[PDB]
Amino acid sequence: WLKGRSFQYGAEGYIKMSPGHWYFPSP
Amino acid sequence: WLKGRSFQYGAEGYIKMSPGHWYFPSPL
Amino acid sequence: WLKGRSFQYGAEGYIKMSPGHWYFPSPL
Amino acid sequence: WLKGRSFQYGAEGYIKMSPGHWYFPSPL
Amino acid sequence: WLKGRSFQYGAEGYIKMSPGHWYFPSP
Amino acid sequence: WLKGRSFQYGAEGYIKMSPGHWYFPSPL
Amino acid sequence: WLKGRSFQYGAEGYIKMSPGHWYFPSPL
Amino acid sequence: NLQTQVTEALDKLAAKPSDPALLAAYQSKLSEYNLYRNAQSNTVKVFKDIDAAIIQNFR
Amino acid sequence: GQAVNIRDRLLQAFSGSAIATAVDKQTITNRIEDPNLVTDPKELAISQEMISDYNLYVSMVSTLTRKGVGAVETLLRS
Amino acid sequence: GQAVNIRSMETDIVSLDDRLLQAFSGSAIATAVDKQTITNRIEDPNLVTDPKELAISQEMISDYNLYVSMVSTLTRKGVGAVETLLRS
Amino acid sequence: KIPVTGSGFVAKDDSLRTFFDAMALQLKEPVIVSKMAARKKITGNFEFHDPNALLEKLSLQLGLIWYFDGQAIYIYDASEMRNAVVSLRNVSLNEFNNFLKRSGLYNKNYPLRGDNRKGTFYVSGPPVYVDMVVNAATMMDKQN
Amino acid sequence: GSGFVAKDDSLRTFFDAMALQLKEPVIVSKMAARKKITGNFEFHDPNALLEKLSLQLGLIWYFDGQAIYIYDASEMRNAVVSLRNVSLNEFNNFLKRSGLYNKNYPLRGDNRKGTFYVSGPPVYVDMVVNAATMMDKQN
Amino acid sequence: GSGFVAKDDSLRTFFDAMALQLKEPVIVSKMAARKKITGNFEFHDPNALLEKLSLQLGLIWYFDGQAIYIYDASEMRNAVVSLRNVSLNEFNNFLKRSGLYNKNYPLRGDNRKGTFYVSGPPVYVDMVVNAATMMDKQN
Amino acid sequence: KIPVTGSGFVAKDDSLRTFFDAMALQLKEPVIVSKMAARKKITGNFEFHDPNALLEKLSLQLGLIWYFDGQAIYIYDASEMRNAVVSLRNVSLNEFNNFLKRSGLYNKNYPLRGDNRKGTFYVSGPPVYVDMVVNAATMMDKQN
Amino acid sequence: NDISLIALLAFSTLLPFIIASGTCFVKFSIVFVMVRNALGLQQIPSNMTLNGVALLLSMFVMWPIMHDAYVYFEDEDVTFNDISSLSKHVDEGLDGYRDYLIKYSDRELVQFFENAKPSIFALLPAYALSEIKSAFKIGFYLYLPFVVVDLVVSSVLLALGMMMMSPVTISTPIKLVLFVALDGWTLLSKGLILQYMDI
Repeated sequence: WLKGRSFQYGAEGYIKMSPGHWYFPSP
Repeated sequence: WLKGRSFQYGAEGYIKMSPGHWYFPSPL
Repeated sequence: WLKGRSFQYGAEGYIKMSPGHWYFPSPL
Repeated sequence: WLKGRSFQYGAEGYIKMSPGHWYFPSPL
Repeated sequence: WLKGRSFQYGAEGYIKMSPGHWYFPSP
Repeated sequence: WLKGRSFQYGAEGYIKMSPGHWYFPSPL
Repeated sequence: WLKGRSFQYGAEGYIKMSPGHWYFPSPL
Repeated sequence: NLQTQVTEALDKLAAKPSDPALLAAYQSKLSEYNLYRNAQSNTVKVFKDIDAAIIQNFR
Repeated sequence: GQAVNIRDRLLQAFSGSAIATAVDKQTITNRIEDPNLVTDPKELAISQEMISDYNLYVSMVSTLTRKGVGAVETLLRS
Repeated sequence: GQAVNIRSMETDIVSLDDRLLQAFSGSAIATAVDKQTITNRIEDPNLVTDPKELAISQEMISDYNLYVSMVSTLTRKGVGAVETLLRS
Repeated sequence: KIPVTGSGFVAKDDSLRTFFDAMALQLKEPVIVSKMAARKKITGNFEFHDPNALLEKLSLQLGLIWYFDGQAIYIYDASEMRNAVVSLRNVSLNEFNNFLKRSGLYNKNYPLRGDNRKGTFYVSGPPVYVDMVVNAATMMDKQN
Repeated sequence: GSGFVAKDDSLRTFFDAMALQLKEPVIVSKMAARKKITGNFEFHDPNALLEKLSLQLGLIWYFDGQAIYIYDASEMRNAVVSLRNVSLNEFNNFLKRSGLYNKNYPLRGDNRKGTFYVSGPPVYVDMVVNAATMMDKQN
Repeated sequence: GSGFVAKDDSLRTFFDAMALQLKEPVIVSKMAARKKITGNFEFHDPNALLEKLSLQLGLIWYFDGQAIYIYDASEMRNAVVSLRNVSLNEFNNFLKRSGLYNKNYPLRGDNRKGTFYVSGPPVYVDMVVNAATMMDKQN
Repeated sequence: KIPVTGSGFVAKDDSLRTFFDAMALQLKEPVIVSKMAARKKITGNFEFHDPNALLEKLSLQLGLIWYFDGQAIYIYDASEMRNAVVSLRNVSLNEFNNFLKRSGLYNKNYPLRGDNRKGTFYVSGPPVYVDMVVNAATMMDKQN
Repeated sequence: NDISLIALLAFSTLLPFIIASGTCFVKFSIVFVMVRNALGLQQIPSNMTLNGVALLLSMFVMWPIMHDAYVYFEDEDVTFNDISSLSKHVDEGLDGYRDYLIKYSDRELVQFFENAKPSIFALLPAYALSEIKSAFKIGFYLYLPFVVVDLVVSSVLLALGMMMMSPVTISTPIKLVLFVALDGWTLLSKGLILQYMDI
């Protein structure tokens, strides 16, 4: 999924699929 | 373009990261 | 290496891909 | 099931058919 | 390099590649 | 157009420069 | 020599290539 | 700088509103500033009106 | 105590004259909503100027736009 | 004291456009001084009191106003004649 | 699904608004980035464990000014710093400078330059710090 | 239990799904309704989840006693207001006795003076400035 | 060591990279942002390098305690101000104790008189004039 | 790469603004050349070691006027020299000329022409010198 | 002051006739419809549009001399106390336009007209009378292939027994695919615009 996307990893992780789109994956 | 090694940058300089499977693609 | 790019070498490095773009790889 | 629809599961449920459409079947 | 350019030689040397462009050569 | 000789000019008149390899091309 | 140019001879020389252009070669 | 010596003569008449020479000079001041202000208003007005007449002619 | 701070050309022209008429509209608007400034004569005179150059400004760019678009039709019908 | 300049300067003209252009400069210099000398008469507040120098400043307005209004409407007719003939 | 082992934020051509939004949880306050400082971009692997020094070092390498008034962090770029000269009537500078230390709006990076017992002084900083100091000083002198 | 599987919801249809676990109606503005969110969320404590999501997404919120307002972070406005005959301790006691005192956006100022500095949501600053200029005029 | 390698930078990219060795942010003007510079530069004595480079390129600069303003040479402006009841010694000791005294652009005038002449960058002239006509209304 | 044994500046068809900016290091003051004197051109091999004498010789050969006010060197061309006749009400010339020497604005090439104890005198020179002398002369009699 | 506003307003009123006659627009709009009559079409592509594409091209090249008129005249150095230097000042303001007309007009016709450095009022018909004459040369040149096409199609028809049929129908395809495969639409328009400015 994360080829060109920006995301935050660690405890509270999410993936920004766009400048206005957050994706919160399930643990 | 970084031939294997990778770094992360915060508040003290650069930190040599652990060897892992995921690599950051290089805009160059 | 880094042909038409301006960079700031030595222990805290960043390459400027553009007048409004910064890049923080390994210390150049 | 419920391919691209957002729902509010558990004992009081609804299916959002649209941004302004609520559907009230069995508690999903 | 210095065919049609105007430059300053001596201690603090530089080559003006255009009226608004300086080249400070590495000594 | 100056066949070999060259001068520099400041604050007193003309001063004969040392013989060198670089020459000033002539605009005419 | 100095085909259609107006010059100022003797120990402090300049050749006028235009009304607003001064050339300071060897003292003409 | 006329407004300065306007604003400097009313206060001594404020402290003494019964001196006959002073209120005579104060009226001689204040009516003359009355003559000055509408003169300035009438003179800028014509410079506006003839300038508006050109765009009224050329529109 | 008083204080002071210090600090396609058609696409910048229309944007430049866009707020140039808006701040002069508003500065005589709050000039006239402030009742202290409409009673003094020498503040009234500079607002009278401020109205008059406001009228000349938007009338000048009115008619000059009208003759600017007035030059295209005759050449285009030809 | 007073001071007048007796010598008026003149230049030769060869074409037709410069004859118009010296009228253009003579009117711009006439209106630029006459916009200013009546304002200096207004700003000097000894000149705004005497009725004598009020009546001469009264008529200097009418001299300025009729002149600039005349040169406006003559030019409006002058370009109207170039307008109609080319419209046909 | 998301394989990176450590703790940090990877930015790929992020436009300085989604980057500083990610620092808004390590910093415990929301960050407001202006319109001119949202045209620049950034890329790389970052690591937030002491953000009050990380923001200071990034603000000097990029060229940025910032301010923290207790409830938010305002971020502008360097070309929006504005100046002001305000002359106080009957309140001293040391009295006004003690009001800012008691409230909490005192910033040692941009102090107030002026004589210790006078009315005139000079302030220069971000447009919310200048607009706060100029407006509160005249409503303190008109009050007294 | 409960929860809400959101798929491309748009932050107005998302906080209304949380508007039952929160016992107040939620009002989201127009600029803060363009951001989108996906994922499976679970509401069992909403006041601990809305705090975390208001920092990860970038928003400001406020609860006045009857509803919860939500704006985005770039809509905060400030105000510097002065009083003539009442101090800060009377006004702070009016908020503590009324119940509108918000501990996250407090009032910065001298404790015995007339001037202070407010910064918060646009429904909070427009209430404190109005109730401050309508309180000193009563005396 | 350290350094910067400029390849056709436009004096805003260049001077922004020196804004870490200098501990203040640098604000280069707009008309002074059209000149260009390349070369391999090393930043270890930044204050002497700024003074050597600002005379070879042709620039004027001014450091007001919190930032460094940089203009080009064709923007220096003048001012001739006259004080009513404050001497030049009383104004010049105010700029000395406040920390705004700049020896490169001093004040030209009699030592205890009213009129003097100042010339420098547009942010220094507008500060001296505005803080000189506001001590006359004070005293 | 840049071979000359001595020191000097080589100009190949410059434009009198780039040239005089190059002399702003041997001169320790910046140089501001007007845009009517920035249209002339020069070319040659020059050597600056006493540039206060070199500026005087080159300003008569090129046709230029210059002035050093203590912070910068202004340079105009010869056709921009203006004149003014100003009258002083209650300040003598010999009392204003001591003020000029006391400040530092005394230029011996464009002095003040007039009677020693009268109020009328004559000035002529650069536009930055005339605009200073007239403004600092009409603010001393109105101050006294 | 008020003479400057009536003079600019007079320029805004006269502006369609100056762009209709004085500038290089006549070289464009003549030779554009010359190609349409060379192809034989009468109302295609409907010359209202073709005047548009001739206007944006002529305005694109006239605009740099027009920009010079601002920077000479928007400055504050116009105050000359003697009226003759102010006259020569505004003489030197229009000097770039006068230099452009001198660059593109024939020499001896101008001095014949000012027989009645030269006046801008005199060279103005001398520009246009040379300009239509230069437009007709490339009118003749651009027409010249199609008459060869028009003759070769009649020769092959007379080589057949098709002499009762008019050859306008077989003439017309090859009178336009010899234009589009040649790509004269970008060739002529670029050639016409490179004659004046340099990139």
